[PDB]
Amino acid sequence: ADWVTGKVTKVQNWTDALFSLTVHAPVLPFTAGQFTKLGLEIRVQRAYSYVNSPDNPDLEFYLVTVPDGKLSPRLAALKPGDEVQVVSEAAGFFVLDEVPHCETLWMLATGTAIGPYLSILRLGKDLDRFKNLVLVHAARYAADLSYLPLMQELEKRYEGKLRIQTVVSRETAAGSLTGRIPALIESGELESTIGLPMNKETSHVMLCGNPQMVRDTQQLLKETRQMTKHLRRRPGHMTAEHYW
Ligand SMILES: Cc1cc2nc3c(=O)[nH]c(=O)nc-3n(C[C@H](O)[C@H](O)[C@H](O)COP(=O)(O)OP(=O)(O)OC[C@H]3O[C@@H](n4cnc5c(N)ncnc54)[C@H](O)[C@@H]3O)c2cc1C
Repeated sequence: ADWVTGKVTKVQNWTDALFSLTVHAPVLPFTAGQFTKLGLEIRVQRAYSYVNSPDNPDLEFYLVTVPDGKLSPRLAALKPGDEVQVVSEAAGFFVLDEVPHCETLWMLATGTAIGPYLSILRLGKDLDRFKNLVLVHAARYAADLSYLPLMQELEKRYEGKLRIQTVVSRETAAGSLTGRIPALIESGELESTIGLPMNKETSHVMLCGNPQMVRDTQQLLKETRQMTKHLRRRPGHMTAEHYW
């Protein structure tokens, strides 16, 4: 991996813990859904999904400060003009190309894991093959839904093809379902609220983020919907990308 020097052009502090960085670095083109590594000499490096469309040079990263973590608190300290090292070649297969044909593509993410979906929907290529697109972002509190405004513009842009839903687990917030993704699927509430069923006949489900959410959802979908982990060598219905 060859590292290049990037400059933070903008810092978006959504909450005390959530922030997005916009970086100009001479990186190579990537496929929406992919990730690169960011690093600081403390060289400590971590993977971060691109949030920007691959066609937009303002690289965007959505992060959360992990208090006891080594790199996140340092990136949280960066100010515009500061340098950060970035791997120029992207990696990752959490991309449309690896997604089978299906009538409804479900994109579920917890916390900062919504980034890859946003890159994909912002670029907006190769989506004609899906009749319905569903984007679900789950967080603890409503204040944590940093990209709700973007999701709303995207929904308008897609003229009904894309349905968006936010889920919050610790409060009641107008506009969101209260709960955890696995529970809402099981109770039929997610599908009822979104207006589309999630089954092996019509759907592919993309899961990204907290590994517990991913594992729980995958186990529930396997047991109750007979859905399976998708592999190149064994096509299925679920694609996952854990952030830890
Ligand atoms: C493919 C991939 C893409 C990722 N993309 C992003 C991204 O865009 N944004 C981002 O915020 N993180 C992302 N991560 C997570 C990331 O690389 C880091 O682990 C991170 O920011 C925390 O690093 P640290 O050095 O602060 O923590 P570490 O000292 O390395 O400690 C990590 C611990 O912090 C917790 N943790 C790790 N990541 C998170 C997270 N996203 N949310 C809540 N808790 C976390 C976990 O419990 C993990 O056990 C990604 C990881 C992978 C594998």
